[PDB]
Amino acid sequence: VVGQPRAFVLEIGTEELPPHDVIEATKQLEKSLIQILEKRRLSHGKVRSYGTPRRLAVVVENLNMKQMEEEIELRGPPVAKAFDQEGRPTKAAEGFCRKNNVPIDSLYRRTDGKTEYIYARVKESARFADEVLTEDLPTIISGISFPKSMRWNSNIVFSRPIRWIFAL
Amino acid sequence: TIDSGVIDEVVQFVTRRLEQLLVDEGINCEIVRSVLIERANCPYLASQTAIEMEAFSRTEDFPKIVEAYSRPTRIIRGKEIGSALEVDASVFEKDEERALWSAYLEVADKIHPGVDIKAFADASLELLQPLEDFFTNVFVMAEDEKVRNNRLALLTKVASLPKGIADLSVLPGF
RNA sequence: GCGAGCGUAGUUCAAUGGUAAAACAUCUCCUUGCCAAGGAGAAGAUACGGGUUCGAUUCCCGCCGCUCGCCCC
Repeated sequence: VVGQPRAFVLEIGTEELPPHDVIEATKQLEKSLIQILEKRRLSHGKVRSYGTPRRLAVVVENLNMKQMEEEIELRGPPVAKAFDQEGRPTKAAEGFCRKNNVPIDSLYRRTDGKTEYIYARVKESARFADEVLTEDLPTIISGISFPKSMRWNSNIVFSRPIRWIFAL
Repeated sequence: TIDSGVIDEVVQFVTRRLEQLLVDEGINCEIVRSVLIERANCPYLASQTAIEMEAFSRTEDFPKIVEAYSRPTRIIRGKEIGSALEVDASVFEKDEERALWSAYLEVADKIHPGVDIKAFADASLELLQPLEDFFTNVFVMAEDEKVRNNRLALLTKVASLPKGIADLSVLPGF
């Protein structure tokens, strides 16, 4: 069910970090995070990051509970290739239809380039704006890099051991 | 004992660092890249020449001089038979080439390797006008060996004036 | 040996599961003849091999060579 945009807090509580790594990490995190939600068509507000020798917090305000369910026009094969002079459309048209699960009548012609185009309208599969973060955060956290690193109980590279994660 | 290659290597390294320093205050890369291939000996001279030539390049007349000075340069490459001799006043053709040679002799007095660029274009502007008439009315095509050699030598010595001030190859206008 | 990054006209570079784009250099030509200056065209390419799909410069794997750490020093 749809609600209202509420705050989003991410904290990675580690042990003591060098004075010349908090500055780098608090930027590498926020700059790369204000991009993923744009990739996943999320709507945020004022994003700000904070650093401390024991935590690297990022606060994003007014994050919606849903994605923007909108239709997008794809770009299929050239019209000449997919449609013959006479008869039924060639194998490319049916392959496109069965790939995107759309009726044949939905195809329309728009003029661009030498061969004009073949175009179709498809949905975007709006999720619940929480599974996306669940599946994406393990990459945004692990995308940080440092000049020096170590391991404590696994094969994960980080500047200092991580002791807790507070993602709300 | 150190061979003579190490000193050249060090000079090249210092020149490459000087270029990096000079491109740090907003100087165009193609300008310093052209100045430093000829003024790399004294760093202060290079720094005071490349900081001023860029400022002069906005006089709206800079492309005119760039086009004219080295329009002759692109024919030099190829045949080198004309480098054997120099100019003379015996086999000279109609008064167009004589006027161009006189203008060249007049302008060569103010151009020496110890000059700066302040009066460079102001003295080179007078040479441009006879150049068009020359290239349009002499037919520098090599039909006679003597006249071809003489014309090639005259053209090379005309185009060799900036040898000592700056080069016009890495020039953007080209 | 052990990791990463790579590979597109001669050089520099565009894009994404689908008829390969642009500058520059070369060439063919139209201006009065040779360079400059205006125009038109031509040719020019995905390092290599395989797999799947109707179809990959794009996804997976093998190899070639380059660049950087580590190994050695």
